[PDB]
Amino acid sequence: LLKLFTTMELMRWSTLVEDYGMELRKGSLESPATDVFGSTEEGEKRWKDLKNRVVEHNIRIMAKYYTRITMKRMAQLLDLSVDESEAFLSNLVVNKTIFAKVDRLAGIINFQRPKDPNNLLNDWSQKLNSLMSLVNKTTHLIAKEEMIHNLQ
Amino acid sequence: YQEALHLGSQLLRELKKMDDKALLVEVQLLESKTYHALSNLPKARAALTSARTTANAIYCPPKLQATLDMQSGIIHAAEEKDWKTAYSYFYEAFEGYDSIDSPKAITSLKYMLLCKIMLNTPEDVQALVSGKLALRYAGRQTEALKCVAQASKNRSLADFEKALTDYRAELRDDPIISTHLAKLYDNLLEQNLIRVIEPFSRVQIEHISSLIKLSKADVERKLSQMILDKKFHGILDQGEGVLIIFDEPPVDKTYEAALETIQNMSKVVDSLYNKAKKLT
Repeated sequence: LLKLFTTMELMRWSTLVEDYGMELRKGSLESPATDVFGSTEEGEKRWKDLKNRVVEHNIRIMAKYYTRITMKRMAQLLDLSVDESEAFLSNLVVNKTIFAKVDRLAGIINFQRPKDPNNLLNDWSQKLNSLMSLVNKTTHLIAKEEMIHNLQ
Repeated sequence: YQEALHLGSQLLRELKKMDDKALLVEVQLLESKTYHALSNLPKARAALTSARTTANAIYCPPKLQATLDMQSGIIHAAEEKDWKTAYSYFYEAFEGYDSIDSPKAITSLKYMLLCKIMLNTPEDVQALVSGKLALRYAGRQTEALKCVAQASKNRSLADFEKALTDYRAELRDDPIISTHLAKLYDNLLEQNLIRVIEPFSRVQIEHISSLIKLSKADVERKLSQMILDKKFHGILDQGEGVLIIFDEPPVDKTYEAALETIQNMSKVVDSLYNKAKKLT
């Protein structure tokens, strides 16, 4: 639950494979795992769509960060085929992926670098940075100027 | 159809005064049929209104009454204004053609499933082909409609082309509504194109044309036609296949500025006319 709370680090599910196996083995708590897997297809949908749900949710978390993870290399570190990643993109087209940028030659995707209207984006960022430096610079300047008065 | 409509109209100019106005229903019905054949909606609405004000007091057998409602539904279905009223006209027309003629009934229910399949609802099509009432009038005609409804509920394109390919030997005698069928084909094509291209800013033409497994000729021509129609921002490419989307938000600047320049040119020229008049 702590790993699924926030800041989901890119880790291998193989460490969780034995965790789910012993989750089916131990009976002191969370015993009805065989009842979760009672149906022959419902449990397969919950497992496949569960690993799909986390392998897409981590994409939804890293989508906020503009670090350009270069998912072409991430597919190599995760040891999976690119076809099911294209199917994951087929889940993104309904998951509101309209704010993205792809490339024809390479396979690197871009979740940032828009047309960048200078009247809205650069204006907003320059407002927060410049004004934040103005009032923030105004606070500690006279605040420190009042803090140095106690030495007299 | 020109000399028949003109000679028939001039015949109406001298037959509206003659007694037994019930005979005018046939030549006005054929008048609406040839106005639809010539693709003229306003005059078909005026002459159709004449057929309504003529058949309001005249109560000829329903052989001509139901054809007025069917042709009215075709006229309203030509512009695609409202499918509910047109569906009501085809419903009353089907009530008029009930149990009187097998081809007229199968084309009446064919027109019902047509005007009702144009609004993208196959559930009522299945409800009409599953009932025992309309089951006895089923045949080779309703199979193509079941394939169109199946391709509509499945959101498939190559299956719709298969319906237009295998059944073209009952789609060869298809009426003028073939343009509307091509409008539905181009409508689902527009939905798929704005479905897969929209998330792809720049992607391969074969990587996006593989899922649809169709050639780039017709798709490229329709796309280029839609960019030439200026409905969205985009441009095609042949040598490299690069897709670029861009827009120019500040439109109200160059228009107002150009209007100020053009309007002020007349001011300066008029000033030169006043000075040129007062000096020489």
